[PDB]
Amino acid sequence: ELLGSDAPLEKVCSALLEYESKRKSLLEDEQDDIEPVWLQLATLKFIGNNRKLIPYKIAIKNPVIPSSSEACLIVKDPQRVYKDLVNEAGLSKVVTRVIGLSKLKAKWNSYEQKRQLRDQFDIFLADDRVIPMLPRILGKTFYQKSKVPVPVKISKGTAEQLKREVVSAYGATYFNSAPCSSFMIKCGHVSNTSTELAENVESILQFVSKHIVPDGAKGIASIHLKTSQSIAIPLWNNPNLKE
Amino acid sequence: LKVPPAIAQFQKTLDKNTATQVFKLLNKYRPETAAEKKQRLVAEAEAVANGKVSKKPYNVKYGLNHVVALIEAKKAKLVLIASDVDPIELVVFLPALCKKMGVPYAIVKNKARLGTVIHQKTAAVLAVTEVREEDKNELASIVSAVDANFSAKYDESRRKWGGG
Amino acid sequence: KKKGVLYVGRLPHGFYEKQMRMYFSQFGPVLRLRMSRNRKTGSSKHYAFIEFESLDVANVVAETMHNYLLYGKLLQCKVIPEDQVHENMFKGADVPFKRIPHATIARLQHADKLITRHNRKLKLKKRKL
Amino acid sequence: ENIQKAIKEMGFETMTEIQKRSIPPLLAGRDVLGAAKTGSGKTLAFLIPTIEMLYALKFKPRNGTGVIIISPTRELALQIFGVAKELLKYHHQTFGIVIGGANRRAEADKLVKGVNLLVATPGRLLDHLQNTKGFVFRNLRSLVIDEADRILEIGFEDEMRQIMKILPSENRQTLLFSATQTTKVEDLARISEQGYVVVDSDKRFLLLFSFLKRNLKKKVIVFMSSCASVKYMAELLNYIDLPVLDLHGKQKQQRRTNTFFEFCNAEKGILLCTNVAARGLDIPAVDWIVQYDPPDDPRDYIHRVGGKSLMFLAPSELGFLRYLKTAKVSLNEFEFPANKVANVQSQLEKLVSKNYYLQQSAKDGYRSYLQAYASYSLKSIFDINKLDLAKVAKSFGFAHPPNVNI
Amino acid sequence: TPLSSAPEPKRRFAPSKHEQKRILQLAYAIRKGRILTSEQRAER
Amino acid sequence: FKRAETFINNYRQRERERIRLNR
RNA sequence: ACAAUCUUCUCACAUGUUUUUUUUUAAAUAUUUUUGAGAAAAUUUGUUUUUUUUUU
Repeated sequence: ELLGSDAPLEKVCSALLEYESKRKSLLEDEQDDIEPVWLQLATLKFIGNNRKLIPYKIAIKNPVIPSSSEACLIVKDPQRVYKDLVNEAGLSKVVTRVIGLSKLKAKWNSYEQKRQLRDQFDIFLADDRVIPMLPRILGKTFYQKSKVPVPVKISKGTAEQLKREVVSAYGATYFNSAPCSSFMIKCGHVSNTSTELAENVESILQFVSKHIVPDGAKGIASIHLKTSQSIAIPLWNNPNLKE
Repeated sequence: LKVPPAIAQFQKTLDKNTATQVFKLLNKYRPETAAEKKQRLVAEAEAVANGKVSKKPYNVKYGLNHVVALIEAKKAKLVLIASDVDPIELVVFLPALCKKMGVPYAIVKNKARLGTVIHQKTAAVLAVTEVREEDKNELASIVSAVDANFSAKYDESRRKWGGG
Repeated sequence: KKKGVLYVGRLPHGFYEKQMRMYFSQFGPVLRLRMSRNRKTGSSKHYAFIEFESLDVANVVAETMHNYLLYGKLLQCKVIPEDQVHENMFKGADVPFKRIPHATIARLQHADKLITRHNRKLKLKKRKL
Repeated sequence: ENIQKAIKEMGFETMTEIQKRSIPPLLAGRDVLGAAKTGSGKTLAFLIPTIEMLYALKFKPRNGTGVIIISPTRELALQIFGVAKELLKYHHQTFGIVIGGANRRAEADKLVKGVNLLVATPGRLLDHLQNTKGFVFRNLRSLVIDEADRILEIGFEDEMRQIMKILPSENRQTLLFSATQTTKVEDLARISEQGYVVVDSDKRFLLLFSFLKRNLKKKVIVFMSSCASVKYMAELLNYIDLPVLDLHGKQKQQRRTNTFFEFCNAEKGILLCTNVAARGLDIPAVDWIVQYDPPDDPRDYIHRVGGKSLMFLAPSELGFLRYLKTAKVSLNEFEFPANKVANVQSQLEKLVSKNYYLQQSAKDGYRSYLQAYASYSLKSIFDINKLDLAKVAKSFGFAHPPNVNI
Repeated sequence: TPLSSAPEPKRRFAPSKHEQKRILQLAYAIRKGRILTSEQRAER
Repeated sequence: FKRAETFINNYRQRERERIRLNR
């Protein structure tokens, strides 16, 4: 109702889920990975002037990143204090390793070493204080190969604050802002329920029209949802796009 | 006379560029001076006297018996041999022992530079066994350069009778 | 006489056309140098091709700059076979580099025919559906 | 009685059927030819009667060796030595073990000191009884042979008759245990569903570590050829935040039984144990059984196996697949991608090198694994020469293979 | 493989002992007023 | 004659100065 | 001079909130969708800071 005075959700999400399930067609390694739901939004104008190396945290009722995924936290020096805080807060099961900014820049400088570090963790969380420096010392090995640090806020230095920031980061999706009139975001997975996927899509659309799209719903031209290889049915189209 | 291949190999030394890079890494791992060691020890003594956990030191390895021992134990990553040891028999076996153990090695020019690194007047041989995690790439690059400029180069004159 | 094409490999970041030409001219005149660069972005493909005035000088630079440890990279200097030397070997060589600001060009670029195309695309989408 | 207290300390109150029909006759100095299955409780059957014998005669180190026990393989001998330590915890009679592949120069000094209860193997025992000067054995009054059918299966034909010609026969009590009665056993007595993974050697531990991480929420048991390998593997895994129980314990039988009982009661968890230790124990309903190392006795292994079974096989040991075809056993091949395999080899090597006890355990486990590998019955299938020692040390956390005397 | 099969001593995994002997000797001299402390040297 | 190390160091310095000026 | 300046941000606003942190080898090599309309969101994949005709 916010985009074009209509809410063509739920039914579109249910139809897409049914189509994905219908289109289904020894090994020793197995994982709970599922095909994500890709929501692509089209604007009539360039949303981004230039590429931004800072992920945008879009809150979603249904978490996208699994809570069992390994997370690596980058904190300001010294790293002993942050590591002790994580151990005290009980987040060691999620934040497997804490690496300082100086240690990350020095101890891992080779491209092969940077690639090995990136492939050893499923989620990379960076403190907001050292987020700008993460653009360097990481390079195209991480910031282009599906590893954009999440700007966690742990500047307070409290165990409860760190746990809250970790919970918020794990329970929210990350969207990269880049120069284009088009964006694509991860709204959910195949295992996610139709109602949960619709709620996540609505939250993503509301966030896009609020803090992403300068013109809000007026600047949004078309919105569609699809899978990794499935087609995108028209979820919402602007009735006054010509005007 | 005709120089045997074991002695003739000491006439071909590491070139200017690679030797310069070698001593640049080495100078980051110089042993603690007698003065610096004394200050660190009295600092711990004052802590002990008033009221009272460290890390393993990192430095270059020197001494002929020590370095030959490290090579035999395969603990050495790079062995640099002085090219002008006055009785040459002290190091004439070193390139072959470094070949048997598969230790990267080079013959650097003169022993005064090697001794200066270790705060002595003279060092016949230096060895690098451990580096900090930030110097792993620098040591690996030098090992490749030493191989390409000293081992990949030559390797045919060191089997030939030089001199004459 | 024979115009020796000495290639340089494992070029450290920064050892670009100006720096190479200046350094390699010291050994011998560098007629033409075209450091390889990406078509889109012009990022140095990290290898270049120096056409030394004489094959002798190119050979001399080969032996003195091969396996050369420059900033952690063993410069691979091998004189490019003059028989393998091509004509597009130095096409557009030594040019001030022109990676168009495509990102801005497409961005500044941003009617009825477009609306008709959108309607046709919508009809095609409906046909696909 | 000190023997009774040690038995209580070991954690044993009731006796087995083999012990019931052998302990009484043994206490009367009667030679017995026994036929008991593997893991039937024989360990207390032949050890405690000769310990009482040693106490009764008041043997001293100066008298030399009075009891000799012959074991087929090193791992079985080491377990028997471990049991004898538990039984002799309150006695002043010396004991020791000599085995092939061990420090012979050290064992000669041990034998000269005077070891009463000796646990050995035919190969090493014959060597020491011939060439070791100062080894006193003229007072031998009890000889025991275990797994005679297995012993003759190893290839100790020419040694068993050779060793008996040296050892004294008069007044000596004799014991012979053999599960299967072939024609050779009486000849010596008269004179006296599968799953396999083709994994490279250097990637063996990394695949196991990745697999155990994937199956953390299940019940997994792993069989490994040596107890020293078990101790190092458990200690290493506990050091990388992977809590895994082990049946090695502190070589205390009570702790091993307690650990096994806790593992069976627990719905989830991973336990490491050897094939020999697991031999004779009721395997619970475990989701995964893993054969990290090739079994010492494939004939026993195929009968023992008959939720999911996995076997780590090196590419050079693919001939064992042909053996499984000749045994008429169904099997399947499991494939793994190198991208899911954890690349913590560099971290593993750093951790081992930094810590003393971790490095000491790794060297012992590497040495024991190689010695167990070199003594396998299937020489054509598991050839130590075909094995690459550089890769084996890589799986143990070494940059270079440690120097072990084969 | 390494040439020597000798076991690794514990001295290579622990803080140096002869340095500790010197530290205790230096601490004794400070207690006995034989060696001027770093603060005393700095203030003088 | 001067070594190629000075050439690359000068370029990186110029790029470093260009970057700071853009700051 | 083989060293030089790639960000251990913030910004306001009212602790919250908000606004920021231009920065990312070389290639090879990838997603069907959005769409963007080469360009553009865009799985990406592998990978020596690797690297020879092929200048952006």
